[PDB]
Parts: sequence; structure tokens; C-alpha cells
Amino acid sequence: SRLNEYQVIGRNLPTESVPEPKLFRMRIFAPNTVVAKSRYWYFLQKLHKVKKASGEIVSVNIISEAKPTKVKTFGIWLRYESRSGIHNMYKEYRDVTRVGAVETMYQDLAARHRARFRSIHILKVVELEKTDDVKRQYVKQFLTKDLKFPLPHRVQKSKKLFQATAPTTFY
Amino acid sequence: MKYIQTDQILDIPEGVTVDIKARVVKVTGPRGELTKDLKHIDVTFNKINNRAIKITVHNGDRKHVAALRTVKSLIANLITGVTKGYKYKMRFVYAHFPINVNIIKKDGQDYVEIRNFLGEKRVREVKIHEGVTMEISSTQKDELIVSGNSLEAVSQNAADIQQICRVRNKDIRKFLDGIYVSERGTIVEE
Amino acid sequence: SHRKYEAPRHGSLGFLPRKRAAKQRGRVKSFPKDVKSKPVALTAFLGYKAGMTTIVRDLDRPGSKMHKREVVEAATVVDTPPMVVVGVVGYVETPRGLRSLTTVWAEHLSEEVRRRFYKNWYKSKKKAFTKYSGKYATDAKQVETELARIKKYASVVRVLAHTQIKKTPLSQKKAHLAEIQINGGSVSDKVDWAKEHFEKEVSVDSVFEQDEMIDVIAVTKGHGFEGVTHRWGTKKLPRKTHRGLRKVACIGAWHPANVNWTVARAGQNGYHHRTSINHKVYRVGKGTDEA
Amino acid sequence: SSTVKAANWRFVEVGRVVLVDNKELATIVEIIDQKRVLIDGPKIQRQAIALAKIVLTPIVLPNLPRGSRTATVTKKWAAADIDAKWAASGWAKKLANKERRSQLSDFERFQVMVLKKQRRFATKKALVKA
Amino acid sequence: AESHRLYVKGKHISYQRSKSVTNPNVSLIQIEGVASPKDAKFYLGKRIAYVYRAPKEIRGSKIRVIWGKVTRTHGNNGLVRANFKKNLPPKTFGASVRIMLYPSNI
Amino acid sequence: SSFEKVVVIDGKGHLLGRLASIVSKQILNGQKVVVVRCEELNISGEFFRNKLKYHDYLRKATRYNKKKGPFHFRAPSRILYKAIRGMIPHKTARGKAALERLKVFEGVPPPYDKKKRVVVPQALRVLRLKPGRKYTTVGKLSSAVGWKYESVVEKLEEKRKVQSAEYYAKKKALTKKLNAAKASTAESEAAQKLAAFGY
RNA sequence: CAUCGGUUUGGAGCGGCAGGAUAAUGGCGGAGGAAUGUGGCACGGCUUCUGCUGUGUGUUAUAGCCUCUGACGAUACUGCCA
RNA sequence: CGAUGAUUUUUGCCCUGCACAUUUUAGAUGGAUACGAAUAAGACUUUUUAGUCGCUGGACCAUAGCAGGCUGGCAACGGUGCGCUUAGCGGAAAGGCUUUGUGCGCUUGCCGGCGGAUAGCAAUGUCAACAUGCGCGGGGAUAAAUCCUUUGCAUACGACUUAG
Repeated sequence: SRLNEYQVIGRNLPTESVPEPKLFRMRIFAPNTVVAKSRYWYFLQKLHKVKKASGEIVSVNIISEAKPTKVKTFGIWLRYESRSGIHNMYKEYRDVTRVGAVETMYQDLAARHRARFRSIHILKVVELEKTDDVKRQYVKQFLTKDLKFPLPHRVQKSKKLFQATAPTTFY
Repeated sequence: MKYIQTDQILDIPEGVTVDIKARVVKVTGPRGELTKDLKHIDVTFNKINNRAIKITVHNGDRKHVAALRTVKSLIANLITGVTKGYKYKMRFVYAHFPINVNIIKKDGQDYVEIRNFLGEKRVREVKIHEGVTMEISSTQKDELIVSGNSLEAVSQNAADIQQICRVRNKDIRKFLDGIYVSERGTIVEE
Repeated sequence: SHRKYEAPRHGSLGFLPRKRAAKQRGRVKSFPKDVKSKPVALTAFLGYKAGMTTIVRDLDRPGSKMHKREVVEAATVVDTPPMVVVGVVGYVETPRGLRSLTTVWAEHLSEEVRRRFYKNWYKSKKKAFTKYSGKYATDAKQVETELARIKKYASVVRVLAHTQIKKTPLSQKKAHLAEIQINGGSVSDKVDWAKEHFEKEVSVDSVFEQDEMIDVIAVTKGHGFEGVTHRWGTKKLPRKTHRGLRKVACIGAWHPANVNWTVARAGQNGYHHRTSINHKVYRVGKGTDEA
Repeated sequence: SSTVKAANWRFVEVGRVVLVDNKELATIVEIIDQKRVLIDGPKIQRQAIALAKIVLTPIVLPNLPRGSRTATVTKKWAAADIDAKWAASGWAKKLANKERRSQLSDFERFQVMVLKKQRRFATKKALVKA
Repeated sequence: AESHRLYVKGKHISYQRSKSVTNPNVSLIQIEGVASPKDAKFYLGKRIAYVYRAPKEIRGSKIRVIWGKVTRTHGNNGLVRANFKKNLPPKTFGASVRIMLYPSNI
Repeated sequence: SSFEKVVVIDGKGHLLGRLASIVSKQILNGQKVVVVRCEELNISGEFFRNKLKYHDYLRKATRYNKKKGPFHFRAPSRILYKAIRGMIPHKTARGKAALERLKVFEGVPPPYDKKKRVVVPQALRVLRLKPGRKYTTVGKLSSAVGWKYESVVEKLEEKRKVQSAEYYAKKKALTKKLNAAKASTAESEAAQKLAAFGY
């Protein structure tokens, strides 16, 4: 989707036995706060004896990128369901925002594994600080010194249906 | 994976002048000139110096990268064809019936005429490609020498001669008769 | 269900439709391919079927049981008086096929060929080719201009020739006029050859030699409306079949719910255009020879 | 010699001046992917953009380090005087002439026609004798 | 003086329609040189004339007109919806109309 | 975007179906279209694949009478015409008129050899196909299935290009002379004012 | 044609206000650090050292970058304007 | 779909210069404005090293004058329309593209004088190419086919091959 990173905090409803239950935080990549709070309860019931009916959302906050114009490399740890089983995988993405790497991930597993949004768990998104942290060659090839490349065969978009001159692709 | 860039380096010997313009390679050497069109491939060329040429593929996938070292090898074969030549030697293999091979000329064209192959009355004729020289070896009994500047033409004439002498309706493990390429080298020994 | 037993189809689907020829004069569908290195020569001739005869001949075919031995063979006589050249046509290569560019005629045409252009000759003023005959007035530059156009643009040159049917015993007075392609030499050579032969006779001995293999173009014998039994050679039905037996019993399955084009049906038999090839020339006789 | 004809492409490199929206200049400061770059300029917002949305110009801002911040890019842009180099090219001149033509009024178009008539008279007079 | 045109060239393209049902009360018009809804919004409210020839003369003239006006844009490529006093006959699909420069708001 | 009296399209290097759809919408909307050089059109996919497709097309014929069935035209212009006609409601009077607005040719016959041929960028093979893909030339596909006049068209196309080259050399020479005359009248009062107006 | 009333679709619309990490950035200042190490230095292959260049070293020099942070100043986004 | 022959002695037919009036239009309303080829390439200059052009036709040509009137001058010896006229090229469906001389106009290249109203505040406010007919004028040419009789290379009848 078009996503945002949210900080969602929730807890079990206080009881006279437990008047200050533990506060649990999750980082959720969701298009809006309605899905952000929905995804939160989805993962807490995978981890704790809690429900939306027996729990309480305490805080929902957008987490903005720290340096949105600094180019980073992200490692994303995934747990997705295929047609046959459940698999763990790790992939890497280059982007300037943490959210935009997760958006690329969702497009990428849709394209390479036919994995829908419902079939994916994001275990962890980590910015790889060191160039030695980069394991995948499809993003390591852009970390070489003095990187240059042309864009051969440029196709120019025309406003008109008919053109009176021969087409060209220089660039 | 779309490799960002892949490179190969041609090496040009001292007397050879490669010449590339719009993926049309013209290699000139002491032995003559050879030309090759590579318009079916998306490659670019950079002259590093008079002894090296860079061959590059930009943002190429696995197969388009695979087509790069073959471009290098084809141009290298052109280079070694105009400076050393190519020589394929064929040996005549027969158990009973001697194979009578002659270099004949009919209608102004050179032909290799194979007779008596496995005793057959049929006369096999193989057209000799342009730029390719056939010779019956004097130093060796039952040997044909296929030589020329173009490796592709030389090897294809050798293959024509070998393929026209195939055995039919027999156990070819037993009936091993034929004309086979025994040595693939160069005219100028190194 | 399949046929109980197999049998080949009756008749050829390559000679459909079995209709009457559009004309009685057989037309050369294809001429011999032109070779420039050869001399300029005609590729066809028109004659009249006289009759059949018998010859005796010594066979020269080694390995045959009739080798060096006399054979008795059927032969056909074709009456072929010399044809007269009266015109020339130029053809142009186009992306839609050959196209005739210009037709140049001779100055004088005989009456037998001018009757070709009439349905009622006896009631006519016989005005054909009179203004064209006037085109030759004292310089004939119109004719030379058309001939130059043919030389400049034509790739295929055909001559126009007619038979001298008055030399045959036929009571018909119309000559038969046909286009005969000229092969050999350049286009200019062909046009010069055609012009120099205007109003001249061309004999068979200048077109065909003895021992040649030639083709025959003709319209076959007409038989009128014919039933399937003789038109297509189908099997006669049993003697005890109701409503007759010279039929095809099943003219189709239930589906396709139509009669197919491949089923034998009654219709017109004979009078078809045929091209028959590889007829050997045993004799090119001469009319002046008394033997 | 060898005489190899080489491509005269424009490269995606740190220091390339690009047009954005066919109006404004920017420079590439760092490459993200085959498809995306980070661009910056004095009169544009530092942003991650796709190379399809921009056009590489024949101008390179020399000696621009990878990942340079806005202050460094602005200082080096002013030093190299990229704006003047752009404004001196036929590309920028054609863009400017297109804008100027688009701002003409009906009266100015009439004057253009009249002056064109005069210049055509002079041009034909010169052409017939040469 | 070789040109005297004061209207923009147009074409009667279609009726308003779904896949199978057409609505003759709305015509789809292509204004020449217009390729976007932003360009086509200049022409909203302008009067359209379909000029045609007829067998009978009316007051010495064989030229008749059906008048209309541009009401709204259509789609993304600069076609407009038009509303004529009498519906344009279906035979005019592909026929040229005149997009008038009035009511002017320049 | 202008309405033209006739749009003459040079069909060389154009993808068959994309050009067909664009031309179909053009002629439906009342525009006269001429497509020349239909033997230089392109279909995506290797030659063998498109030849197999045409043989699938040839398989189809009316069983009870072959003369009623589909008529498989072999000429490149007729292949383009079939592609276009499949995109037209050709069984109505309006579709029939729209098809009357169209002409397709092999080569560039008169009078179009001395007219302006345009291209259609949305249907150009060099601009549409990924640079590694294989394509077919309709002229080669037509010859492989029965078209007889390939060598006639190329002989006539070489003659036309020789004549068209003489045209261009003459036109280029007069452009050079006119440019030299416009250079002489530069920096004149009329020229300076026209430069301030953008001309 | 004008103006009105009802309904409705728009504009590259314009302005004011509020919220958020009282946006995150960026710019300016301070402190620390590293490399896809700038200058320099030491060895080299081609250069009359003509973006010459490669490999080492180390930490701003004849480029810069990253992290933390201090006082300001904006913008995005989402709402509100009777 | 092409080439070619002949096309009514009738007041009928053909070609052509006008003049007028009509029917029709799948839809004029300044101009269909002509290299070829590649596209991981094109084109300029030096030098084959390098620099420059494109990044769309929002271009080019044409465009002022009662739908464009009537007159005058200046500057140039150009531009353009029409009519004769010279020569050449074009056969893919050429039916078009050039070109010589000449004559009559116009010229907005520049500067003048006179005219337009009232169609009333819009009403397509009527201006085109193709065709046909009809009047004149100038030239030009002067047929066949079918039925019928006949034939039998044909044939159910039509049709076909012949002859008259």
C-alpha cells in the first residue's frame, strides 16, 4: 500500500487483581490508523492472552523518518506464507525512508512469490550502517566507488498521435 | 538480477587493427581482413588504447550478460584468423573400402568429391566455402587439410565433410567409417 | 462410424470445378521462363487436331525387353500451317502482377484475322483497324513511339499471331489469334524481332524440333450433362435398388448439415481446359514434301 | 589505429545537472538504484526521485562528493556557476524562446507577421543575386 | 485574408453510451487541439453549430444549422459533452462541427 | 492533434496491432488514413512463431465448401487490413464508411511517393519493444505463406529511393542557399525586432 | 444578454487558524566518529605527471560525509473557517 | 483490374472555351509541408582525439487590404497569380514534378488620399471541389450487337463453336 510507520501501544484492561498491566509497543506499517490498531491486535493475540475486547489501545503515533533525504540500505526479516507452507526470508532494499523500503518489500513479494499483504509478517526492519552488513548482491552493486551508468535507449513520450520526424533513442 | 555493468577486454596484437563502427567489426591483419556484424546484440565498445578494447553491457540480465564473452570470443577468433590462420585436419577412417577424396572443379566452383564411401556407388560432393582452402595432405596418408582465415567457415566446411559421410542402417559403433576432424589448430604454429 | 473398408477417393479435386471452359481456344496459363542468354524465339504455336495414326519404330532403350525391337505406337497429327505475326504487347512488373502497357499492331491485317473481331461480319462495314492503318501515315512515328515505350518499360514481351485457317479444310473463316511470349535476348531484342516479323509467317520448324517434348493446351471433348457413374467413376448400385442405380448412395453424413464440395454429383462432363505435358515430337512434316 | 566509435551517452553520476518538470535545474548527489537517484539544487527541494521523471542535461557539476548536503551542493553550484552554463546552451535558449513566444499578444503577433514580411523581402532580394 | 475562420474545428464522435445502450441527448465532441480536461474547460459553455445542406431551400438557402453548447468535459483526453437543441443525427458520427468563440469570457 | 485531410503513415517499423488500433480509431472518427510500406511492418515474436500463427489461420476454412470460408490474404497490406477490420464494426454502414476512409499499400506508390509520411510513436517497434525481444517483418511472413511480389516491391522501392535521394539533395542545396541569404539579412532592423519577439 | 433562486460539477484557485516528536528534515553553531579515505605522503602503469590513474597510510588539509546536540525558522500531512 | 479495335448521315455522337441553372455530398472552410538508414545510434567542424545539435509540430510555409474596393508616390528589378510558351524527368495506380522565354495584372518592402454605417447587441447569415443538364462558340468522326436462318468442334433449355 501507501504506508506509514506507527507506534501502537496497548495493554490488558486493568483488574482489581492487576491495576497496572504491562504496556506493550509495536511498530506497525499500515496505510492508516484504523489498520494500524487492527494489525496491533492481530499480533498481540499471536503472542499474549489478550483480545480487543479485553484490551485497550493506549497510543497511536506516526514514526517519521529520522533523515528522510539520506540514502540507506535496509535489511527486512520476513515470515510469509506460500501456497504450500510458511517460510522465513531476509531481503535488502535501498531507499531514503524506512517506510518506502517496506512498500518496496510488499511489491517485491507480490511480484516474486505471489505473497499478498495478508500473507506477510515483518519481523524486523534494520538500517544497515556498515557496508559489510550488506549480504545481497543486488543492492551491493550500488555501493561501489565512483558509480556511473548511462540509460541507453531513451523512449520519449509524445503528446500527439502522429510525428513528422524519425524517432530517436539517444541519451 | 540486472547486473549494473559487465566488461570484457580485447587484446589486439601488434600488427592487427580492429575497426568497429555501429557493431560492425572489421579486423585487419597480415593475413587479410575479416568482418562481422553484431547488430543482433546490445553491446558498446570503448578503445582503451591501441592494444585493448573494452566491451561493455550496461544493466544486462543473465542471458544478455552471457552474450558478452561470446562477443569477445568471436572478435578474438577474427583477430587470430588474420594473424595466424586456422587449420583443421581430417583423417579418413575406413575398415574395408578406401575413401577416394579429390578436389575437383566443376562450373568454376571448387568441390570436395568423396567416392567409394563404404563401397557406395554414390558420389558425394561438398561445396568449398569462399576463403577456405582444401588440400590433400602429402605428409600423412588419408588426411585432408581445411585451412582459412575464418574459423567459422573452416569449421563449417570440416563439419560438412564429416556430416556427409554418415553411416545409415548400420551399427555405427561397429561401422566406424567416416571422415573426422582430428586436429584443430592454426596455420602458423605456436 | 468409420468406413467398414478403405478405398481411394473417386476423381481428382485438383480439376474442379468440372465446368465448361470459358473459351474454346486453350490459353497458355504459364510460359517457359525467360533466359536472356538464349536467342530470341517463340515459345508456342497454334495448330489444328487432324486425327490419329499408327507408326512403327525401333526402340532405343537399353535394359528394356523391347530394346532394338520394333514397337507399334499411336500418334496424333496436328495440322500446323505457319502463323502470321500482326502485333506485339508489352507487360510491366507491378506489385499486383503483370500489366499490359501497350499493344502495337501491324499496318495490314488479313481478312481472316479481321473477322476475329466481328460477330456479324457480313452485315458490317468492316471498319476495324482502318484508323489504326492510317496511323502509319508517311512517318509512322506513333508506332515507333509505342515501340520505344515497350522497349523502355516492358519486362515481358509477347507477340500477337493468328493462324491461317484458310489453309485448313475447316469451313470456319475466323482465324485464331493468340499471344505467344518471346523468350531470349533483351527486351529491345524482343521488340526488334517482333517488329521485323510484322506481317510475316512463322513456321513450326522455327519453334519445334524433332524429338522435343512439348505440351498441348486444348479444351477436351464435350459430353454434356453426365451422371455420377461416368462423370466420377463411382460404383454402380445393386440391380434391385429402387429408383435407379447410377447414383452415389450417401451424399453426406448428417453433420455438416450441408452437402460437401468433395461429393460426386451429376453435372457437365468434358469440354474442360487441360494442359498435357511431355508429348514427344516424332515428325515435323513439311507441306511441300510429297512424301 | 583501432578507430572504435564510442557512445556519447549521458551518465547517471554524482554531479549531473538534470531538469525537473522541464522548468527547474537540480544535480544528482547520490544514486539509490538503477531507477532512483537523490537530487538537490538551489531552487529545488532535496528529494528522492525516479530517473524517469527527470532529464539528464549535458552538464556535470565537477568534484561534487557523494551524499553532499544542501549547503555543500549550493556552495559548489554557485562556484561552478551551473545556472549560467545552462542558460548559455541551445536547449535553455529554445525553452526561453518558447516561453517568450507563448507570452505574445494578438497585436504582437500582427507585428511579428509584418516584420517577417519585411525580412522576407530583404531575404529574397539577397537570395536572387547570390 | 486567405483565412476567415472564427470558430474552432470539432468533430461529432459519439453519443453518451454504455457498452450496449446509447443516449442521443448527449453528444461527445472532440475539439481540435484539445488533449486534456484542463484545455477543454476553456470551451465549457461555448455554442456549437452543426452546419449541413438540405434539398429544399428555406428563404433561398439550402444550409441549415443545429445549435448546441458545451456542457462539461468527458474523460481524460479533452473530449467534451455537448447538448444540442435537436439531437445530432447518428449519421453525423465523424462529421465536423463548429465550436464558436462565444459566449466569450476573454 | 490537428484534423488532417489525409494522414499518410509510413508503416516501416510499426507494430501491427498497435498501428491497427490507432488507425481504426482514426478512421472511425472521420479521418482518412493511408498506410504505405506495409511490407516493412512488424509483429512481436520470432518469425517461426508468427508463421505458425498464420498456419493456424490457414487451417480455418468452411468444411462443406472451401469457397465460403475465410479468405486468407497473403499480402502484407491485406494482413494489416485484416488486423484493422477486426477492430471495426465492419458489418454496419458506419463501419463500412470508416473502412472506405482507409487505404493500405506495399511500397510507396503514386501519388504518395511525393507526399509527407508520418510515424505513430505509440506503435513504433523501436520505441515499444524491450530492446532484446525478437520480432517479425510482415514482408518476410507474407512471402513464407504465399505472397508473390516481394522482389518486385523491393526493385521498385530501390528505384523510388534513388529518385527520393535526388529530391533531398536538391532540397538540401536550396536550404543551404536560403540560410546564407537569411544570414546576410540578420542584424537588420526587422531581424533585431523579431529576435525580441522570440522569432 | 443580464440578474436571481434551487440543484450541481469544477479552478495549477487565494487567505487565515489548529494539531503532530508544539511534525520529522534542512540551514546555522558545538561535540564526537568513521570510510565507498579528500588533500598530503610512499611506492608503481601509462601520460612532455593534460578530470592521469592504482595500491597503502591516516581523520580535513587543497573535497566531504555520519552520529549526538543547542537556540531559532519553515514546509509536508491531516483537520477547521457561520 | 489492364491493353487494344470500332464506335450510328443520326440532327444523333465525341473533344474543347465559356455562360447559366440544377442534383448530390460519411462531411473544404490557409497548406496531405516528399531522403534514406540506424536506434548499444544519427549529423556538423577540426581532427578521428575532441566539442556542438536534439530533450518534440506551441515547428515550417503562408497570413494585413469592401470574403479584401478605388486611386497616388517612393524604393527595388525582387515576390506572386493567370495566359501563352521552351525543354527535361516520372509507368507501381506514371496523369505529376521541374523548366525556358514572354505578356497582362497584383505586390503589405515603405509612405499617402477616398470608401464600408441601418445586417440595427448574435442568428452558417449563404463565398468550396466533384457531377449533370441546358444555351452558345470552335473543331472532329461517320458503328455494331441481338433476334432470324445455318453449323455440330457444342448442347436438357439458355449458352457455345461456325457460316449468312
